[PDB]
Amino acid sequence: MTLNVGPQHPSTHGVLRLMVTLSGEEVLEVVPHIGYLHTGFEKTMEHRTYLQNITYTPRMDYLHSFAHDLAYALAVEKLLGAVVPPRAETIRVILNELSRLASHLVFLGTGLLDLGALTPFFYAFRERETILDLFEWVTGQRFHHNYIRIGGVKEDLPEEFVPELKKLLEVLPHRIDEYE
Amino acid sequence: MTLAILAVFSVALTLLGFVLPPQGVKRATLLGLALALASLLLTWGKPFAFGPYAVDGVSQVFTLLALLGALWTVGLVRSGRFEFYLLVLYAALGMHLLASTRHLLLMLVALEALSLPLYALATWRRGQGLEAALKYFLLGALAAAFFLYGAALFYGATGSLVLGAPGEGPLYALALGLLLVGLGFKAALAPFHFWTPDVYQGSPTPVVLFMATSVKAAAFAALLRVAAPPEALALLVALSVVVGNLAALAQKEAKRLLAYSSIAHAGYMALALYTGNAQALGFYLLTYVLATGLAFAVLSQISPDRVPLEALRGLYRKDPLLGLAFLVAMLSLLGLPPLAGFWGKYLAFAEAARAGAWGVLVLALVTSAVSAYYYLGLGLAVFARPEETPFRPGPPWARAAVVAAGVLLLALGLLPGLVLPALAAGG
Amino acid sequence: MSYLLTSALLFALGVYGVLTRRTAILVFLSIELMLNAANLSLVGFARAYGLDGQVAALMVIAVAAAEVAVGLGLIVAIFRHRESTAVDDLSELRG
Amino acid sequence: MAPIQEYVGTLIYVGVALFIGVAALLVGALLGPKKPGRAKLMPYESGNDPAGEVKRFPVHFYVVAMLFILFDVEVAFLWPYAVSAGGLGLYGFLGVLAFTLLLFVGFLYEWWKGVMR
Amino acid sequence: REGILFTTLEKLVAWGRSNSLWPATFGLACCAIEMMASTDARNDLARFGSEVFRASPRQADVMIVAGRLSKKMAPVMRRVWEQMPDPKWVISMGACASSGGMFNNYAIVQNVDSVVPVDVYVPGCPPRPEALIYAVMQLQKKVRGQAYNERGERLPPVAAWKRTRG
Amino acid sequence: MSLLEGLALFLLLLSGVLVVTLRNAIHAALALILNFLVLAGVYVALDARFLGFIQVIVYAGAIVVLFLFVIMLLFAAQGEIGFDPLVRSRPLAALLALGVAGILAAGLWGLDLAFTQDLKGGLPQALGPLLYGDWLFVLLAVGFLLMAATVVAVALVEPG
Amino acid sequence: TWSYPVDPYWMVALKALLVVVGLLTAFAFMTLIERRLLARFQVRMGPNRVGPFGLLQPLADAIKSIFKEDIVVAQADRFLFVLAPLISVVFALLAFGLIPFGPPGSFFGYQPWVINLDLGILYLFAVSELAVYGIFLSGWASGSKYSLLGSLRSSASLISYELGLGLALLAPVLLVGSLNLNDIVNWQKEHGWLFLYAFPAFLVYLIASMAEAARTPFDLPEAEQELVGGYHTEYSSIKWALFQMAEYIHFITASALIPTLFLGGWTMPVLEVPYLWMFLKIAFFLFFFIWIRATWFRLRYDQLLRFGWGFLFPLALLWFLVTALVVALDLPRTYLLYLSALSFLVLLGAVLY
Ligand SMILES: CC(C)(C)c1ccc(CSc2cnn(C(C)(C)C)c(=O)c2Cl)cc1
Ligand code: SF4
Repeated sequence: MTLNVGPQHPSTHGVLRLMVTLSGEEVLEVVPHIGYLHTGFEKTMEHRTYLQNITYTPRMDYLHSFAHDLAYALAVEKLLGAVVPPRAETIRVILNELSRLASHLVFLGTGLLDLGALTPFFYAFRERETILDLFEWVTGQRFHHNYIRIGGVKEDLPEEFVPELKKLLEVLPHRIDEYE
Repeated sequence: MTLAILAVFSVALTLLGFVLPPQGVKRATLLGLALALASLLLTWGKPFAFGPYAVDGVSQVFTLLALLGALWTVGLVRSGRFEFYLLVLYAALGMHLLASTRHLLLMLVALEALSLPLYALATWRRGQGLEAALKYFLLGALAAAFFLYGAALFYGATGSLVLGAPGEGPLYALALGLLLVGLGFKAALAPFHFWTPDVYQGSPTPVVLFMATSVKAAAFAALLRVAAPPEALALLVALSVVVGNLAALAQKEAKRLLAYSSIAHAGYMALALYTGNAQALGFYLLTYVLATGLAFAVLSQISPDRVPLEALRGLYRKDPLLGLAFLVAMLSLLGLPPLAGFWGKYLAFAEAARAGAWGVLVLALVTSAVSAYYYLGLGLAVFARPEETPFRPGPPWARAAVVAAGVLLLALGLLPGLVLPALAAGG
Repeated sequence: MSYLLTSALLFALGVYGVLTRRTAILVFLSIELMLNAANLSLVGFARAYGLDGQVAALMVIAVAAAEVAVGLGLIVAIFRHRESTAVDDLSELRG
Repeated sequence: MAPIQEYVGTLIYVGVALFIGVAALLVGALLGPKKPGRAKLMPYESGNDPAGEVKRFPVHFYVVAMLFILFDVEVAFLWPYAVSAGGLGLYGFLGVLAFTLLLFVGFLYEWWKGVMR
Repeated sequence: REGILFTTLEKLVAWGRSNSLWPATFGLACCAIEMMASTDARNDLARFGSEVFRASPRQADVMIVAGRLSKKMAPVMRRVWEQMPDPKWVISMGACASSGGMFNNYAIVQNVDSVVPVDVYVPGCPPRPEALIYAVMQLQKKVRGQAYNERGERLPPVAAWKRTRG
Repeated sequence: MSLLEGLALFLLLLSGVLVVTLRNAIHAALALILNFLVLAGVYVALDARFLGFIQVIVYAGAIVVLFLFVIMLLFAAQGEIGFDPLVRSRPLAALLALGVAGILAAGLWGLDLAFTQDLKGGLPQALGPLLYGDWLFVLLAVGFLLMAATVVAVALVEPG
Repeated sequence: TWSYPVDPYWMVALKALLVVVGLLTAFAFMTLIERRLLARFQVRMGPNRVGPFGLLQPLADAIKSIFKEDIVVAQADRFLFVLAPLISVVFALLAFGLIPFGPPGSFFGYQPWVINLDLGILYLFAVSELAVYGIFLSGWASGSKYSLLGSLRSSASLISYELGLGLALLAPVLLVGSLNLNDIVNWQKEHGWLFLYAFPAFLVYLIASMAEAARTPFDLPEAEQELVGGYHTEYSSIKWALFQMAEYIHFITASALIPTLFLGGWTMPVLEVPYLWMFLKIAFFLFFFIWIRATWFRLRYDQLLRFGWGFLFPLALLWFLVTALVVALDLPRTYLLYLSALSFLVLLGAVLY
């Protein structure tokens, strides 16, 4: 059965086409087909100033984007030898680990829902909202946040960021241990 | 408790095959068959009934013959699938259940219980084996439909599903016809014989042995209980013997020619159904089963899948004992003195003349004289020059089996007044 | 009596099927019709002669189920890889 | 036993159910835009071949269904013993138990060989 | 028959189609997660009537183009749109679908109205989930026949009724 | 009776005609299921009720379900392919098909029977003791037959 | 039906019609309640919208469902495509009348039930097979083997557990000795709450009904996020509604039958009120089953079939044989209470390791 699990169906997250070579209920071998979202970031980025490309960096891997932001920043800095203040670097690693948490939350919600039951998608994804609120506090954006810069970060943290973050750092260990 | 032995051994071996190597399973099947046979010997003349299950001389003799065929055909099968034995066992029991009752519906259940395992038993995977098995399956299921509507019309003619009921006129005639359809079909009698050549040519040789002995034995065992009219019997015998021998003349292949000969042989057997003597018929089927098992063990040692006439040639040079035994079997199946087949044929003829049907008997005898053509073209070919022929000269198991079969044939031909006294009640 | 004439007519019809149908499975279905007509006749005659034919027809249905299982196994075995199950494609073994 | 009136009520039940179902189908069909298109009537999944050209499906479904015919025949035979028991006594229980054990041996065979196939 | 030809009946069926909007999930890009967040347990598009989510196109009327419509997905989406029942509505979600977005290149359709009749447009990157609810409310009062543009025109209930599809 | 009796008989006969006529395997089998439903109604009308329920559960629920399963695994529905039609077989067989009825009619024509027995419903309540009893041996034989058929089919397919 | 009366035929038609329309409105409002209960399970709250209580969202949904372009797919079978939903719905609605909602006359004059057949469980079983019939038939008719394999999953799994249902239902017949549910209910009145005697069978019935479209094989299957299921993926306006409706009616039929047979189908030792206790137990089974719906995963139809065949059916037949031992020897009924209590303690205490 050369079965075509077509693009986006059935609810195949990450629009993708799969030609399952298959006899029966096993899986002989799946021939993948990708390219359904190629937008040309590697090309469009050649035409934006170094400052602007930070607007192209997060939107590619839209779950853990701060790895993009930080990698691009470091590459350019090393290219021109800029110095990130320790406070800026620390804030960068904080945001990195935080978007890591959000990414893994979304990943496991999508996985659990993918086959089996739907419920635990919410709770974990719930925390994402709280985390997003945190980001909305500092970057003013849910995701695709334009915060990082070549020298460092755009601007400073408000006084209101740390308390919300501590509140979440208090609720998260119990939450994760519950999932586990 | 032969039924008990058979059922218990089969059911136990079913799971035991998971722990037992195929050789051990073969040994155990052999033991069960021999135990049932010995139990029959010790119960000689010991009628034993439970419900509709009724053990009489007919059941006893014919199930003994079936056990003989099963023992022999298992002797050859050495395949490493215990299933190729289990069904054998199963089939055996079914045929016993075929002869041990008068109940028509239980007759049907037994018919299925013996036919279903044989269908799968023809799967050497050889493509022609599958064609033959499919023909067998479809024709058998059709005949089962006929037999079933016969049991229905029987219950219409009488309040019980047991033969021997008083019976009405035309309705009982119609029910009897619908039963005889399936039963003669299973007996390789014309005009229902067409499955026989295809199956005998396509099925593996030892399987054809097993079938052509035990199936026909149990079928005639059940048939004797019927009150078959003389006219329908005349039609069956005339067509069967005529078509069998005539189409047998033109065959170039050993198995198919033997199938047509077996059609003729059932035509000869059906004469006792005129009187239902059931003693002469028991003797006939004893002789026939022995000779057929002999010949088909030979055919197996030649080639299991297919053996042409020329393959039979030169058999004596390859094996003198096998050639002589094949000659003896060909003669006993020709019905010639001083061999037991002649006594069985003569006894059937005596029953027929005692029933007073003349033209059928005369035509049968003339056709039997015609049969000598291929009976000789097989028997005499023993000495011919060996042409291209598959020859794997078997084990001494089947050799001794063939030898004893031929010896029994010739002995009972010379001195039939030994066993025939015990084919009635059995003192 | 109407039921028994119906059984006979259905038997004839299923025979017409078995003879006419080219494919094995439709032949097998016609056989099912034939057997069930026979069981209908048995039920009528059991109503006439005392309820035993009812158990008879029940056992018959069980037998038919067994023979259906085995026939389907065989039909699968021969014509799974092979082309259309039509029995006219198998004529190797001739008289 | 039961009066025939309840069986006529059963047939009436079926007639009412069928009446409502056909009414619902007519309501659904008659009420609609009804502007089908050559692409609208296409089966599924992006151009052709949701499954498209595939070889025959696994025999597993066949094996399960054949198992089911045999074992539902079993249950159909087990019911008459389920109702009429005390009149059958230890003899009836033992007969039905032997029957059950035969078919359960069949099950044990098919299990130790297994059906994943 | 098209939900028309009685002053009360068309109001009634328009009401029903408005609040019974059954979304057809077509997630494309990073718009998709802010789409799903309009269903999470802070902000759920599960009240207005869009709790259940039939991924099938044969069973859902609203097609939410959430993400950039890459060209290799355009014809497929084409048939997917034609594989919807005729009472169907098409919302263009995100900047990349509504407009070309920032990806002004060879790869992306610069406005999805090209291939599919768009009902409602929603700017944003990503559009806040509550903006997605606002867009479905816009579509709601559109399919009720309660929507007017800047020029004063009332808009038809169902876009994709006016195109000679083929 | 006769009002609905003739109707049920026409349904039965026409369904049989269909299952032997139609070239669509699915449609033929489904007409046969209609036949079996009508037949269970007839059985109930013949005071045999349990047997009708079993006819529904066993045949329809189990057997023809698998029939449909097989013809869906192996399409095989339009069997008329690789025809070798043998045109003469279409009329001639019909002749033979009619004959197998006529002689039966001969056995049944001018035949009236004592159809006066009070079965009191063919319920299993009363059918057990005959089934488990006079028929207990037949039931056990049928069970052994079922086991044998299982082993036959299993060893028959058994890819190895 | 020895002891139970008969309403006039026109009253039979009236009662059947009322039962059908009640099942309609009931499954609609139960879809609402399932949504809202799932919401409570997953923090997110339900539709505080179009209602107030949402109880007008179903009407909007139905009104959209009609006029929704009921389409006849090309490359598909003209007849079966449209015909199969009729089977799936009709043979789902019925098999609910037998359930006793009260003693005779407690329907304000005539009859709580519709029909009280002598052989009831066989009727339920037979029409239960026909739901699977309609399901896989619709799966075929689409002409999409994509949905076809899902339809095959449906039929295979539901048929396996459908067989298991018989070995589950055998045991209580031995105690009751009749195949009419009402006699079983009166028995549950006298001796009390049959499941106390046969809890394991109850389980293998209950779990079997979990495979019958309630959830958790959940390889029923639905199209969502897996190999698409049968009976959908090509139907637009009403036929898809007909399939979802029939599946939900099968759900509520099982959720009502389970208290009826094993537990106390109404028949309450307390207040012995005709309808309210039955409705409350139905709703209770609904709450538990929805808990399962939004609480447990799938079983993949492979492990599900292996589990059904190797675990449910041998256990059920063994329990039947034990109950048959006790009934045929007929000396006690207490021995079954003792053995069932032990069996429940086994199936429960084996968990907390
Ligand atoms: C049922 C919901 C609304 C939750 C739903 C809606 C749509 C889809 C399929 S679109 C999709 C989904 N997730 N992803 C990630 C980024 C997680 C891999 C994608 O890339 C795409 Cl493209 C799945 C579920
Ligand atoms: S508008 Fe922004 S969030 Fe939406 S697809 Fe485009 S880049 Fe992603």
